[PDB]
Amino acid sequence: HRYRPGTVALREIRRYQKSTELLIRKLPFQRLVREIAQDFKTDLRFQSAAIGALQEASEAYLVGLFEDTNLCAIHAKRVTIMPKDIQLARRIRGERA
Amino acid sequence: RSRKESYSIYVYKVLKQVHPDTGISSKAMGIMNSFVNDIFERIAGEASRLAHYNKRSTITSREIQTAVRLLLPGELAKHAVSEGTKAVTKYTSAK
Amino acid sequence: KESYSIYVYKVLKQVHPDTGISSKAMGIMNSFVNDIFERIAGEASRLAHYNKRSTITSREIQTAVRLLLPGELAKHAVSEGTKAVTKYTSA
Amino acid sequence: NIQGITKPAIRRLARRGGVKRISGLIYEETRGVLKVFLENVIRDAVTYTEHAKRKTVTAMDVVYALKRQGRTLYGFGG
Amino acid sequence: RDNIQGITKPAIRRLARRGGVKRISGLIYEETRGVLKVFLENVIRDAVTYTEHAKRKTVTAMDVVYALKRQGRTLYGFGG
Amino acid sequence: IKQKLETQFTCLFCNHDNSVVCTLDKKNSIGLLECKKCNLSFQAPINSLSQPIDIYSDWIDACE
Amino acid sequence: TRSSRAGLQFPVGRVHRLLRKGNYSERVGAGAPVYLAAVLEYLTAEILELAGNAARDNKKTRIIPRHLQLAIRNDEELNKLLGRVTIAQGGVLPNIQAVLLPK
Amino acid sequence: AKTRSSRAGLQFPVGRVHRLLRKGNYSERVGAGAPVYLAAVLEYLTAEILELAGNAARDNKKTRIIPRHLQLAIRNDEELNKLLGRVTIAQGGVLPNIQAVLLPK
DNA sequence: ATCAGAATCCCGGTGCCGAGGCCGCTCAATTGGTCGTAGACAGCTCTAGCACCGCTTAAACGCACGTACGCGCTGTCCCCCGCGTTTTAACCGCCAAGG
DNA sequence: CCTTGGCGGTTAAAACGCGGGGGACAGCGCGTACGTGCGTTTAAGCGGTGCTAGAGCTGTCTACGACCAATTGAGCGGCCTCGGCACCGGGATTCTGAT
Ligand SMILES: [Zn+2]
Repeated sequence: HRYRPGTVALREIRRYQKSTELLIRKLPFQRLVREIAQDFKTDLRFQSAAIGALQEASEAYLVGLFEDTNLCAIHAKRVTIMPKDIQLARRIRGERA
Repeated sequence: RSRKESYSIYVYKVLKQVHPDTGISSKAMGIMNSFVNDIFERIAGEASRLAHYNKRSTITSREIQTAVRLLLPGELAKHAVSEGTKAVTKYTSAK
Repeated sequence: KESYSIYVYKVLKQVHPDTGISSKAMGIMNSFVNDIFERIAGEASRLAHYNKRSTITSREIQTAVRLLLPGELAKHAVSEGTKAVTKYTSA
Repeated sequence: NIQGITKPAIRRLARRGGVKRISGLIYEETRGVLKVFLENVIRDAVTYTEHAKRKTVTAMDVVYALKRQGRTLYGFGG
Repeated sequence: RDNIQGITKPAIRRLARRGGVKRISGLIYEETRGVLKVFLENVIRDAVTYTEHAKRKTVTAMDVVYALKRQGRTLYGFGG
Repeated sequence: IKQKLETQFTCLFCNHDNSVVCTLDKKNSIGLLECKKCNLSFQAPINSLSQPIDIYSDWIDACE
Repeated sequence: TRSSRAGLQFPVGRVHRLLRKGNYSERVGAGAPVYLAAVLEYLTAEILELAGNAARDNKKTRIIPRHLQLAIRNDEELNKLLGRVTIAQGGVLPNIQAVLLPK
Repeated sequence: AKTRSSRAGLQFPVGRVHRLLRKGNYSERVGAGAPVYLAAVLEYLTAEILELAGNAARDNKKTRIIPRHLQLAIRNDEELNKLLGRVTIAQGGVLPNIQAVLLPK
């Protein structure tokens, strides 16, 4: 039969607050990073541990920025995220002018 | 073979002191080594600023004390100052 | 205890040569200059200790200016620095 | 390219963040901000390796570039 | 004593207007006072500690400059 | 499908021989020379008839 | 060793060496590295003591880094210290806004 | 040219900077080209920002640069604003940020 | 409430692997001895931080009073959750052109 | 007959899909907190004035620190063991919704 929405998401929130393993798996992330660096310097190799470092820092970064964005939306008398929420959080932190 | 550094055995002994029945992972030992690195670096940078805002180039323990209670928050800092001061007394009282 | 006042006057006469300035404007400018100098110099010292090089040449200064300032400013600054290196090296 | 980021990946990012309900334009906005983040990071990382005169970016340089953006990360010898 | 209550509502108004804030709620002022107070607590603690090692019973502008650079809220203008 | 080929050409800059790799993308008519040593890269247009000696020839003329 | 002569656990002279090669001053005093080493010693004692309690919670014997991140994120002054600090295999607080819990 | 400043054709004292490096506890030794290089970078930064200072002060028919001019010229720049993000000027204030929801329509 | 049944927790189990013991080195901590000036300290001098008050006045406080955004409610309409259905990002073994 | 360049495989997170249901958004109506003025009260600000800790500043002597040969064993690179978790099936339990 059909389950009622919202439940499975929070249950897997309780599941995904447990294992600190990396969410984005390796190969596509590596290709994206390689396609990026190339724009700064051609023919550049990467130490795989450095790639794991980039992966870790990126994922924790985005998770924390999500936390602030989520609390913005909770303040915004809503439950669902919006892109304007990300703009608000970034405008508070000061990445963009 | 170039000889590399770690602080693993020292804090390893300290861990064995405070918890005899406790194991540890290797990566976490590296994390603690990086921890000591970071705290040491912030302290030393505050020491260099202590020098240049005091126009002096000698480093004594007094500067280390004022550096620690500049960086660390109060209660933790005062306990650490107590530990360091009692160690200063126990060492310099003897040779 | 020297400030950089007439240096600012000569830069100003080289750019907008009909322009005055207040005292505290000069103070903020020298605050600015000291901050920038300290940030670059400390970053160069990080270059040395992260690279085990017992002194610092101009190449370290170039890469540190890259590390601090973003693109357009960085490229024009590298250009001006190398031009100064050139004219001082020629004589 | 940038489209190697899957939708359930950013969903899992919401989950470890603990976020419940998801809109639409979130995905492309996420990829953009992630891109600019990695742009600044890997730019000054390759700047470090440029000074290194070597053809592989060190993990050390990655760590120090994170320090340069005030994003100090332990764990990997820093 | 009670100079925390020396903070006036029209000053908070003026700060909101240069801050660009249009509409002011009434439950704001003492919260503002508390945040301002904790701010200045950490500031003057660090400045006085810098002067503690200075071995001079008077704190200078330079001291406060150095201390606020330590917080990373770094302000120019007065040299340091 | 792209062609990744090793060659016995000498890099015009680092002078290491047998260290130039040629990537010929015929779907977009873009050929790419790469040095396995010093890490430089040179790009040039290719047709359907081209071979690693065709773009390596274009690289010699692009320098001189 | 001066550390034993200070009755402590961190090597003094290594730190005295690193203070020299750090360009940290021109001259280096006698007992300043002893004081700094003791500071380090009490810091790591407190941190890993809370980590030991964290392992007591999960009934784990070997320390995983998740224990470390949790013990950082629980205590107040430590978390205000390491605010700009993240750790690989870190994770975050198991935390749920109850306004998003269903009714 | 006796002085190195005249030998560089610049406006800053180089041996000043070299002594600053020596009385810095920065490195152990300091070469000959680095202080010249850094001083040239400084001189470029001064001239570059003073350009925006000159235009921003000329915006108000005033010969003298005020701090408000400097803050305006910084915030009207992009690279300098992301440069000076954690930075505050004395007597600065901020930009005119009038939101569109506020004007009487 | 209330039962059926998904979802998760939690208990032996075994396996395997790296943490930790361990052990033989050698290079920096040590130990001891020798110049030296940086600074701990004594002391001189004049500035400036402090306290106080009288006079001026503009700035705050209280209230009178309307009023209009904040908010609780409502209906509504739509578009993400989710579960189902393919389906395509990664690697494994005989062909039929070469040599 | 034997050794290459292509030419096709099972599997597991990944892209459609519908439907709908619950959550986002416009309206509705009030209403009660809050702008605004006006008069009334107040404290701040400014200008002198004493005015003194005490910082600001200057000789000086020392001891602790900079620096140099032995020494040496602790700290470090390599080897080797076992029980600590990683997962797996059992089984039990607890959410969750339809009832
Ligand atoms: Zn090459």
